[PDB]
Amino acid sequence: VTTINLEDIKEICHTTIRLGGKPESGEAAELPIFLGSSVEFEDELYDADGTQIGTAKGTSVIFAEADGTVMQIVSAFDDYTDGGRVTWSGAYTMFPTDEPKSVPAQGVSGRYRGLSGTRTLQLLERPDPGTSLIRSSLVLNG
Amino acid sequence: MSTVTTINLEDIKEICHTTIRLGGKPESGEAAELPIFLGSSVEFEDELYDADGTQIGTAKGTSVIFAEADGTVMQIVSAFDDYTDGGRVTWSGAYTMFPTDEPKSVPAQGVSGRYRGLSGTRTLQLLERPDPGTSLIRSSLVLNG
Ligand SMILES: CC[C@@H]1C[C@@]2(C)C=C(C)[C@@H](C)C[C@]23NC(=O)C(=C3O)C(=O)[C@@]2(C)[C@@H]3CCC[C@H](O)[C@H]3C=C[C@H]2C[C@H]1O
Ligand SMILES: CC[C@@H]1C[C@@]2(C)C=C(C)[C@@H](C)C[C@]23NC(=O)C(=C3O)C(=O)[C@@]2(C)[C@@H]3CCC[C@H](O)[C@H]3C=C[C@H]2C[C@H]1O
Repeated sequence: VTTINLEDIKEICHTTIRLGGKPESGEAAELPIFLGSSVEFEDELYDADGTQIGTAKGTSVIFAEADGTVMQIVSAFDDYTDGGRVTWSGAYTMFPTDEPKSVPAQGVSGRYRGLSGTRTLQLLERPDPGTSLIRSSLVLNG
Repeated sequence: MSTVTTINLEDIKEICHTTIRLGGKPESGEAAELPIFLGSSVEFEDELYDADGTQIGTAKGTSVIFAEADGTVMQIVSAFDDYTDGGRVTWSGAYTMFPTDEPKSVPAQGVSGRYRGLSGTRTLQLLERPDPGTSLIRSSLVLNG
């Protein structure tokens, strides 16, 4: 029963933010629709030694669930240097913002294929609007 | 051996129950102190039938409306299927919202049962909105690996 367990990953996250809002022209303007704030992000993954273990790409949008709690929905994947890809996606409470956040993950290729689990992220520093610093962990089981 | 295994479910009749929220400006709490917008979202729970009429599973997920840099209105979905044979398939991704009647497709991953280790595409096409709470959808799931 194999367990992949990447801990204390250092994630440089390059963030392209759009606040969205009420659509003002196009097909969306004629509909009861609001454009959520979104972030397109492009990450580099490093182990403790400072070696690049992979990359990441995904997108996250803000919304609120049935009770009014502010949430975010993410869809993303990691391409790791040794071969495989791991997808991760789900919703998580937005606040507090320095809290560790987790969503289910699924290994799809390489040595991760057929394994599922959880990808975790936690904001450490936000030097500027285009860069976020995160410590991550990945736990996969099968 | 070096043999590809595939799953191909076509012409699924998917009855989808939608709980829709408008979104907009957050007017209370920590979120109201920031220039963020809550997207219009839908939380759905589906029943899946094959063409013969026998149920083959359920689905549950969330989708939120946003836009990309050029202003193309998009949705991002995160869902999973649970099938009657026991296995589980997650699917998630972004897709252009318009036209709303064209088939939309996002990546899918089999995670358990006969689907484990296979990845591909989950496709959904809206056929009717018989009431504000119900979608009738034609869907398909393709996985290989
Ligand atoms: C809820 C945790 C989140 C941290 C994390 C680390 C959590 C994730 C799951 C990863 C995808 C990476 C993320 N990194 C991020 O920069 C990020 C993230 O989604 C964001 O959304 C930011 C930039 C928003 C963009 C939308 C508009 C806001 O002005 C902005 C206000 C702070 C953060 C939110 C931050 O508090
Ligand atoms: C992209 C088109 C979409 C087709 C599909 C079939 C595509 C999907 C990937 C599935 C999740 C199933 C969905 N079915 C759905 O009812 C659904 C879906 O996202 C929706 O978003 C609805 C309810 C929105 C809710 C958010 C606010 C909008 O005012 C509303 C206006 C009609 C539909 C849009 C529908 O036309």
